[PDB]
Amino acid sequence: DKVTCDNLEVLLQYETDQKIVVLKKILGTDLSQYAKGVQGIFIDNLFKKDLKNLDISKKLISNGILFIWSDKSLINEILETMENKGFTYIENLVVVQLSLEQALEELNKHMKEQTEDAVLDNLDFLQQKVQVKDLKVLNQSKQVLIMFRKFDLELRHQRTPDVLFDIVNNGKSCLKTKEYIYQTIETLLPKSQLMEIFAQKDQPRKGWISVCENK
Amino acid sequence: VTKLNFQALIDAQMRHAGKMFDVIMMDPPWQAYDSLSDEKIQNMPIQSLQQDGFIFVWAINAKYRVTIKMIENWGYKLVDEITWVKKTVNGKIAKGHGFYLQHAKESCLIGVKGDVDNGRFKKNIASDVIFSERRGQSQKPEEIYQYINQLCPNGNYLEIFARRNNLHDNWVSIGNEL
Repeated sequence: DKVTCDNLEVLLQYETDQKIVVLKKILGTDLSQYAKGVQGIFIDNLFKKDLKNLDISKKLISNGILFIWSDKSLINEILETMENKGFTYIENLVVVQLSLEQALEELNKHMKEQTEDAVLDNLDFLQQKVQVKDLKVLNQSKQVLIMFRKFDLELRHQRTPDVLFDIVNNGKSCLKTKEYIYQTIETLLPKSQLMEIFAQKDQPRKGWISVCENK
Repeated sequence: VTKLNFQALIDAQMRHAGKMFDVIMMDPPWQAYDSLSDEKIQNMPIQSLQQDGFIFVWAINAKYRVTIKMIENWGYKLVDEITWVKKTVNGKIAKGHGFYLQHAKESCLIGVKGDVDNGRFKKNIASDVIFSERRGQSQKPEEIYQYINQLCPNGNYLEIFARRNNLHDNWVSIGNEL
């Protein structure tokens, strides 16, 4: 018996993309040279690219926080991978995934957000456990953003809560991380130097360093 | 519960059922709140208590990695996580006592050991996420045991560290202040 509020911030209320655009073949390369120190980092790990063979200890200042991504399965092995790399786990945010197909399902409708407008009427018919249908003895319907700390623009600590609700990719060939997570980063950290590794051409962010290989 | 003997539990259970516990849930007191040193909870023969079953262990965000070590230490392999998001009278509101984040959620790990292929352990009809609002302090939502029931419909269950807040059918609990 809750709706709408959950979906507001998650979707439909930074557009432009552009403080470096590092390009490379990361398997060949090393990251030490590139500008630092950075007091925060963000790896889009939905792809599950091996990160163990990543050098992040040098770049980060003694004090830093790390944001990592696993869409479903690899909850525990990220933790060792970071521990090996020097970071202690601090918090979790769960992107809870509501299927679009389930939302537009009733009363009968097709397109798209159309469903977003209708949360007013929609809210009445179904409960958050009912639109949680999703595409391991569970159908995991989440992605988890993982947070670590490396040492001993709104500051406040209780600024963004762990959970968010989104409606799943309309197009299967989508590999993006919601722009809202950046706000969580930028609100949580007022420090100027932040970093995103494995960035797209689309995802470069102002006052961020994006390091990406081709394709 | 260093003082407690699980030997009394094993002798009665095996003779009585001939089967070790199918499922085990715990809310360990973390060092007040039961004043327990991390090791002591970490060193009880939970391996002894159940032979072919899952386990459920609620881990605080602060103490999340630790328990992963813990269940994995007991001969389990991590499989699934159930996350409960607190629903206030309306909406998703939750406590703000999170240093970097407000923690509006709790996570319950699932660990698997033994052969679970056989007929009783039915599969793939479960909620990874529970929406129920925080109950009278301090308690877990009712959907869990209803969820566990689907998993092991007619089996022995064991809860550990249970104040007899929710004494349940077919559930056996050993607790301090019960």
